[PDB]
Amino acid sequence: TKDEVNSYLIPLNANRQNEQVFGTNLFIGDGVFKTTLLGEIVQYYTHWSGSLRFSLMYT
Amino acid sequence: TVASISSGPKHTQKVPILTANETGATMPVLPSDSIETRTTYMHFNGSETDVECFLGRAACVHVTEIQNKDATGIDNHREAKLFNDWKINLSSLVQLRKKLELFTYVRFDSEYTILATASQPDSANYSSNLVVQAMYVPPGAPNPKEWDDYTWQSASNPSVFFKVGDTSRFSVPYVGLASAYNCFYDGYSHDDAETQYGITVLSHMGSMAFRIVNEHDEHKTLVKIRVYHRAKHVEAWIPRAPRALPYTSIGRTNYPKNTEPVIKKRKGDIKSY
Amino acid sequence: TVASISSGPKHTQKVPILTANETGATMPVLPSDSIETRTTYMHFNGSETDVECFLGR
Amino acid sequence: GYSDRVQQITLGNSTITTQEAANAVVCYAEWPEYLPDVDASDVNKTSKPDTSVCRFYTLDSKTWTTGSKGWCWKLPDALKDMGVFGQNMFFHSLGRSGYTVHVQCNATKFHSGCLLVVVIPEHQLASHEGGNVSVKYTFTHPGERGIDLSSANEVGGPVKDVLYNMNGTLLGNLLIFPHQFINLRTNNTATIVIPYINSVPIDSMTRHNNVSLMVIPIAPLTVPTGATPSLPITVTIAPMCTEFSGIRSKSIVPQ
Amino acid sequence: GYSDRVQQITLGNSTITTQEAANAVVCYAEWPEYLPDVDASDVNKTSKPDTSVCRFYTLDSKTWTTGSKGWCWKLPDALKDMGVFGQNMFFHSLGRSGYTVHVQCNATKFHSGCLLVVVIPEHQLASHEGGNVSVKYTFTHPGERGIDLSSANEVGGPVKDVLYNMNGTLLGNLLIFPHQFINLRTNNTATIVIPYINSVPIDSMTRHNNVSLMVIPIAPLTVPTGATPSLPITVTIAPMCTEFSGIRSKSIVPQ
Amino acid sequence: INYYKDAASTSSAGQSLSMDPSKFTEPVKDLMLKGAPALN
Amino acid sequence: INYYKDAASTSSAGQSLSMDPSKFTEPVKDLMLKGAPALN
Amino acid sequence: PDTYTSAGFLSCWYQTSLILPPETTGQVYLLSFISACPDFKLRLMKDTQTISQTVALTE
Ligand SMILES: Cc1cc(CCCCCCCOc2ccc(C3=N[C@@H](C)CO3)cc2)on1
Repeated sequence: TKDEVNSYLIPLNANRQNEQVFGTNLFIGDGVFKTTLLGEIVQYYTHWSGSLRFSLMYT
Repeated sequence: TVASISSGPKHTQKVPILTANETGATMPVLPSDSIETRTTYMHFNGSETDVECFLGRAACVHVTEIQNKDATGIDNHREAKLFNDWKINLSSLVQLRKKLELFTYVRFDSEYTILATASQPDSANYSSNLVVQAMYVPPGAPNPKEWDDYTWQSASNPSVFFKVGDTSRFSVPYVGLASAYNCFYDGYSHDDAETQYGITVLSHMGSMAFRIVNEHDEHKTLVKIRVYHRAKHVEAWIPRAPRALPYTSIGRTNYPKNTEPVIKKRKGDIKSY
Repeated sequence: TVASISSGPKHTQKVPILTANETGATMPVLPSDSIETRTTYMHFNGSETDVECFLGR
Repeated sequence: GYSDRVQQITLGNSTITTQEAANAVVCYAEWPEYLPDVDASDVNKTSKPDTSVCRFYTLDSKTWTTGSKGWCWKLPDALKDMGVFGQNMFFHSLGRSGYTVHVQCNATKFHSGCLLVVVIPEHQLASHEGGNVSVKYTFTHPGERGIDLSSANEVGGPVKDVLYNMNGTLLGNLLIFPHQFINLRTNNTATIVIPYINSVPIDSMTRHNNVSLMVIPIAPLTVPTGATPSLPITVTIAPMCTEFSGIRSKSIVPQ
Repeated sequence: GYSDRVQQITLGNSTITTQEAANAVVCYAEWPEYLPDVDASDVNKTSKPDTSVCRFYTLDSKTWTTGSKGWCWKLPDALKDMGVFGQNMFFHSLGRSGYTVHVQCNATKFHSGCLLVVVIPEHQLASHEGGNVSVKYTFTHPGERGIDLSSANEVGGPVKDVLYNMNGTLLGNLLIFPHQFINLRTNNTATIVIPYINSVPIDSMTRHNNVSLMVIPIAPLTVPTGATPSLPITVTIAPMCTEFSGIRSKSIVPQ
Repeated sequence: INYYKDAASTSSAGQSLSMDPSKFTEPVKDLMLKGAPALN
Repeated sequence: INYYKDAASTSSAGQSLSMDPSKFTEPVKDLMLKGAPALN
Repeated sequence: PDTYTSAGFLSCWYQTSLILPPETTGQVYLLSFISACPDFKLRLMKDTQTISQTVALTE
């Protein structure tokens, strides 16, 4: 509800099976993407095309 | 080039004038296949029927209007025409529209000319030269709320400033997302049960915003903007049947109900001249 | 210029998609490292993202 | 002894023979071909089921009677349910295809009647409401049933007025589109080969139809005396050079 | 720095990475390949959907607990419903395929337990009734669910006794079949590549399963103190070099 | 002489002088010769 | 053609067409090869 | 955000499940990054919705 270091953290629960960790659409100019450097630059242009690289680092 | 060759009497087993139209072809029959002709030359190239020529002259595509007046106490600039805006499009006026829709896909650069003339309806004094600002507000970029918003800074968005009475001219490359612009589109933006049908969904090219830069004088001044569009570097694919009924909407093919017969009825018989 | 090369099935000991981000690098991974791709060309130069262009209006 | 008249088309595991053809049209003089790399954008390798999708599907038959106004099918819609063509269609994000269309109608040397068989690239329909009423999805996705131009206006559906091609243009000028006539006295089939025509290299098969096939009686059917007053018309269509790309979960579409 | 240990398998539009592998087995030292002409009999050209069928399908997960007896899946059955692989399956008369099987089970350095992962060509099951009672169809076509060897005898189903491999042979000798162990202390996955093994060049995919994949706990799962007493096991399988032939109407199979 | 850098800014294009109606007037699969019978 | 004497008076510069993200994307001291293990 | 032009979804699920060692407890987190492949194209510059102002700033 207010910007926090915690919205960068995707939590994981021990022992859950089959279940879903997170979900998002890919509107790179809006939503989660919007404040990232990528999101932030994309917004200076009208059209984009290309591949995106999404990585997850485990802690 | 010969337009007709010389040809004389014929009594053959080779009849070029009998064909079968069911095949879908238009066989290239000439005067000399069925009468006796003399040589004549063409003297002509077909220059002025080139599609570049056909779509290449400026056509009026939009007339809007804005006014210069005291905005003091105006709660909605947009609504007071303190700065109008236009949802760029090329089918709002019909002379050019019928011409483009002779083709299915079209690709070209645009050259815009913008003429702005002023009118002073309410008996007046001295008119101080107004300067119009025309911004390109593509989709995704802040759209102006007051006639003097931060938006008008237009630090990344192309804008032209010219004087009322003058003309502004610049040219924009082909901004389509695909390889050509669709003159027609028998699709939807997604498989939704209620989404709009047509090209409206493909036409997105954003809008263009006009305003006067001048603050207000004692009288009010009406400025009427006319946008002209000229296609340059034209490429057109797949010819279609010309438009017969009147148009009702930007981007749909719809015609009006209880329209009138478009084929002229004979005054007389089939046999009449 | 190719935007993507053609690439087919892989069953290797050489895994380009596992990295250690703690190092500070952004490893240059491409679609063709993890799916089967077909050739495609760029058709584009990146002209309008030059800083001269970005700050030049 | 080859005539323009007799023909055989074998495609996949299915063959068609006509003994009374009138040549065949190849739209814009181009034959279907796969998508070249130089024209490609999506980086995905595509899937080319070949013979399992490139065979002939015969849609259900229509009945030409003296009152018929004409019928209209959209592609790839008409085939949305045919065998593996259809599955592939709902399961990939993008697909592309050309077709061979074979329209059949035989009678006798005493009948008269003439149908126009035409293919219209990007046939955007008009709402009969006028103004800027849209034509809902379901209405432009009739499936194998196609649209029956002599059916009644419905709400959210297109206009079905024949002298206007369902779009504000005159029936008479449809001849600028690849087409062929079936004149009972000459002809008994019509065959058109359709190359893939779009402004993008590959597209969605469900949100956009890229051709409407239209069969329209123009010279009314006239049967011999005390003959039954009607003839069936059958449409058989075969996808050719089909490619699918971007496989996943399987689209869910309205209705 | 290549280890036997880390691996990547990319097949179609799907990729698997393991950081704790124990090499991989290729049945009988042969890698899946298409059907050569010299071996062909049916004259039909076959369909090779390629990347739309040769990708990785992850079946639903199992739960290894201290009481588990083992699970059994049959191929191509287990995949009868996965994406376009499955459609092709029901729609052609004949089909043929090899697979990459990747079984996954991770724990920690305090757990113990060891699973046997084995592929048995032509695993004909036994009826628990004895005599010459048959094993009904449905029972040998469990689909993605597979057979749970610790479930109860059912009527018309197979016997589920583990020391006998469901056929009158001893668990101990299953090691003559291509197999790999998952020993929590070593291993976290098992990967086996299966070439197509049959006495005919191509066969029906619905009346005959050509391998059973079997995962059997052998050294019981032992979790660290006050750990939850169970681990999930996941099976992901990818058809490879698949070919379908004799397309038609679409099989209807019991139940 | 172009005074401007971008191609969109140049004047109108110059006549195709391409002209080939056969894709529209004769898209038949087997070639028809004028003078020979239409249907054999 | 420059009409003016000073360099500041010339038009915009022309595309770097330089482009080398490695100072930003891979400033590591010991070179990392894609495909080889990150940490050995 | 355009519909016609939309790019998909990204989701993440447990394949087997997270397992913590003894003497350990609670949630673990993943950090996630985004960057563009060398593939990428951006065109037709415009103004960002990410910054605006109501009066000129001063010193
Ligand atoms: C200042 C200033 C103002 C501008 C405007 C830039 C031009 C953007 C417009 C791009 C061209 O717009 C269209 C819209 C529709 C169509 C079209 N619709 C179909 C019927 C056919 O073509 C073609 C071009 O640029 N600088």
